[PDB]
Amino acid sequence: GSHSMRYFFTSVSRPGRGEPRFIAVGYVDDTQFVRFDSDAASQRMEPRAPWIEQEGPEYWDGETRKVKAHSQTHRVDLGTLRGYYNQSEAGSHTVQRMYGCDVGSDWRFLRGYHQYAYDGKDYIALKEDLRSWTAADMAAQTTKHKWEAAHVAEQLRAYLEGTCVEWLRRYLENGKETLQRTDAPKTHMTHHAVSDHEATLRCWALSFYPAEITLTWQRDGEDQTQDTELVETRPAGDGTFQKWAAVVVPSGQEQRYTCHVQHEGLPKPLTLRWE
Amino acid sequence: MIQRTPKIQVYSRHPAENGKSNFLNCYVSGFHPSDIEVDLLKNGERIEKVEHSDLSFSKDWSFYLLYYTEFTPTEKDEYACRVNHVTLSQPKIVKWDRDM
Amino acid sequence: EVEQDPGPLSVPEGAIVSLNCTYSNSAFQYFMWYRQYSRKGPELLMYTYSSGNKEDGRFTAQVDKSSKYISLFIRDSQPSDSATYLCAMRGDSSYKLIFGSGTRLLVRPDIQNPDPAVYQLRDSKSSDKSVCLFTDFDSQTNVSQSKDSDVYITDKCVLDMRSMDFKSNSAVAWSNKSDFACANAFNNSIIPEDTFF
Amino acid sequence: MDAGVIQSPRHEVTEMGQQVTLRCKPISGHDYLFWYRQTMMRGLELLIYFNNNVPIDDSGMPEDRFSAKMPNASFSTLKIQPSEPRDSAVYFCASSLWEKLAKNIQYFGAGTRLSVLEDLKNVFPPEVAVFEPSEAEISHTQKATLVCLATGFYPDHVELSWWVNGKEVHSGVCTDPQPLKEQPALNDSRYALSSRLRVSATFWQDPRNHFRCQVQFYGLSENDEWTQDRAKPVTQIVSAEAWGRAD
Amino acid sequence: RQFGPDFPTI
Repeated sequence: GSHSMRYFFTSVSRPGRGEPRFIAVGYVDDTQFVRFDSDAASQRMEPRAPWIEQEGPEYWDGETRKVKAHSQTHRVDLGTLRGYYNQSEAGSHTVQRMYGCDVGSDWRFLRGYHQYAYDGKDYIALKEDLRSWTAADMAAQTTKHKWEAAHVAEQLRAYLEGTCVEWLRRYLENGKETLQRTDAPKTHMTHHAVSDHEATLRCWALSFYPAEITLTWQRDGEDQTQDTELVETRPAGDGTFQKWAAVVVPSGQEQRYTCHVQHEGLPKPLTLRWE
Repeated sequence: MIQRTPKIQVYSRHPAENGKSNFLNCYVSGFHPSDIEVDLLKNGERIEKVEHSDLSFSKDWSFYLLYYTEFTPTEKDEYACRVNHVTLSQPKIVKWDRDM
Repeated sequence: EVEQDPGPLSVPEGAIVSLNCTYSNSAFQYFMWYRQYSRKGPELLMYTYSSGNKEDGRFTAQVDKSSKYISLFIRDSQPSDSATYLCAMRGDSSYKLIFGSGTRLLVRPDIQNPDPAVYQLRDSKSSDKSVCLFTDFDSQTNVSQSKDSDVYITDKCVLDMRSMDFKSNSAVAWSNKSDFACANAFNNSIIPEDTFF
Repeated sequence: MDAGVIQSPRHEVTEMGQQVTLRCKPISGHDYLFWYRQTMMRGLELLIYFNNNVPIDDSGMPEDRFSAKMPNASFSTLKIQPSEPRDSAVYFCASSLWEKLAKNIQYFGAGTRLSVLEDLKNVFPPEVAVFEPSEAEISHTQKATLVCLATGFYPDHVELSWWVNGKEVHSGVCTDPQPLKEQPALNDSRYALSSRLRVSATFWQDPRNHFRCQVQFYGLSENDEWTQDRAKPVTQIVSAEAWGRAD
Repeated sequence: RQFGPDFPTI
C-alpha cells in the first residue's frame, strides 16, 4: 500500500559532560534500517536491517559524514536555543528533527515533511507545500527568516520530491522480501471472570505487519465503545506487532459480542466470537 | 517544562509456555524527556544484560524504547518491568501477566 | 575525475570563448566555474544546480547531466579575462569539490595603431651590456624562444598607460655576448618594421 | 572592510626533513573552514574541511605526514612532518557559512606558497638590473620604456614592483606573469624575470625624476643554518635604479 | 539516504 522513509535525530545536552548525546535512526515504514549514536565507539552510521548491508563503501562514508555533521549542528542549536530563551547552562534540554517522504500505492510522491522541536514542543516546521514555514513563537520567527533568506525550503523540497522518494523506492525493492510482505494477524480470544457477574473478553492480534490494524467490538452487530479498552500497538521484537482489544460484559451475554479485525494482510476482515 | 510520563507494557514475544524459550519485553512510550531507567525483574531481582532498541520518537515528539531479554517462563517465577523517570516520584513496577 | 583541456586558448579581443569539462560520476549535482589570475586564489564566477542554462552579463554557464558535459561561454572577451578557468563539482554528501585541471585563456589586445620597433636599452649603472626591447607590435604577432642558452627571450606582455588611453605589447631579449646584437634573425613571424643607428 | 581570511606565512622556503606549520584564521563568525592545495602535477584539491571545529571530510588528506587541527573557531593549523620536496605547493585556506555554501560561495585567504628543497645550497637571491630608454624609442614615439631584469634566483618566490620618486606605481607596468629558466635543461635551474615601465618622453627627460625596480625575494630565515662561503641567501629586497636625463 | 550535505543551524 502506501510507504514512507523517515529519519529521526535527537540531541540531549548534558551540562558537566563534554558534549550532548546524539542519537539518529532511519526507518522505512515501521522497519528500522540505520542508526548513529555519538557515544558509541564505531563513530559510524550502522546497518540495522539486512537489506541495507548491500550498500557499498561510498554509501556508508556518505551517510556517516552527513549524520556526524548533523550531530554538530544539533550541538550548536542547543546553545543557540538556550541563549534565545535565556536559560541556565545548568539544565539539560532536547532538540529533535524529523524528516521524510511518503509515496502512495503507485509509489509516486504524496508528501514530504520536515519538523523541529525544542524540549518536546513544536519549534518550526515546513508546511505541506514545501515552500513555507510555521514558527511556534518569536525565537522561531528569527529562525524562519534566516531559513527563508538561505533558501532552505527549496533545497529540502528538491530532496523530498526527488532523492528521498527515489532512495525509498530503491529500498522497497532491495528489501522487498521483508518490506513488501504482509503478515496477517494470528488471532484468538480470551475470557476471564472479572467479578461474580462480569467477564472480560479479550481479542488478540499477534505477529502482524505492517503495524496499522483496526480492532473493534460490536454487540448485536452494533459498535461498542462503553467498557472497552484498546492497547497501544506494541512491537514483538522480531519485526512484527501485537495488539488487543477488550470488553467487559454481563456474564452469560458473551455470545452477543463479536470482535472485528481489519488488516491489509486479510483478504476479508475477520469476525471472532467467544468459543 | 513539559514532561510526559511513560506508558508501560510488559509482555512476551510469543505465547508463553512453561519451560520454553521466549523473550520478555518491556515497551515504554509516550515519555519526555528521553532519559529513563528500565529494568526487567525476575522475582524482584534485576536481570543482567537486557538489551534495548535505539531511541526514536512519535509524531507528538514523545519517545519510545523496547527493552528485552531471552527468558524461559515457569509456573512460579514472577516477572516485572521497573521504570524510573523524572515524572515519577518513585519507580513504577508493572508485573508481567501472560494474558496481556 | 573531470577532464578539461589545458589549452592554452589564444583569442582576439571581442571573440566569444567556450570552455568545457567532462565528468564520469553521475553523483555530481552542483557545477561551478572559477577564474584564477597568475599567482592568486580562485574567484567564483557562476554556479548551476542540476541542469540548465544560467546567464550573468557576458557569462553563460551550462550543464547537461545526460552528456555529463558542462560549459562556460564568455561573450565579447576582454584582455582582463586572461586567466586560468577551472571547473569544479560535487554531490550532496560533502562540501568537497573536485576540480578540473584548468584551461589557460589569453585574450589578445586589439592594438589600433601598431608601430613595431626593436630597441637597445643601456644598463643604468655600468653594464655596457644591454637588452633588446621588441615593442609596439600588434597582437597578430606571436613570440618564440632562442635556439641557445647563450640568449634569453621573455614572452610578450601588455602594458596599460591608462592616463593616455594607450596600450602596447613588449618582449625582451638579452645576453652578455659580443656576437649579440639587436638587429638579428629571431625564430618568429613579425612584419618589416625595425629601426637602428 | 572587515578582514578576510588570514593565512600565514605568505611564503615559506625550507629544507626537507623539517616540520612545517601553516596557519589560518577564518572570517570571524564563519563556521566552516577548508584547506586546499594547488600544484602543477595534481591541480587544485581539497585536503580537509571542518565544521564547528570538527573535521567532516578528510578523504583528500595525504595518508602520512600531514595533520590538520582546529583547536578553536578562530584558528586552524595544517602541519607537515617531516616535509618532502613533493609537498611544495600553494596551500589555500577558505571559510564559509551554510547560506553562502548553498550558493557555492567560500572566502579564500591569499595562500601560502611553500617550497621544500632537497638542499638549501641551491637557493640564490636575484641580481637586479635596470636598462634605460633607447634614444631611438624616445624620438619616434615620444615615449620611454625602462626595463628591469631580475636574474639568477632560486626558488621563484619574487614580487617585483616599480617605484617612481618614492611611490609605487601601477600604471604603465608590465611584468612577465611567470619566471623563465636560465637553463631549461636542469630541474633546479635558476630563474629570471623581466618587467617594463613606460612613461612619456617628457617625464623621463626630467632630471628630477627617479625610478627604481624593486624585487622582494623569499629565501632563508635566520633559523636556517649556513656555513657556505657566499652570503646567506636570506629573504631580502634587491633593487636597481635610474634617474631621468635629457642628454 | 539522508538529506545533505547538512542543515543550516537554527
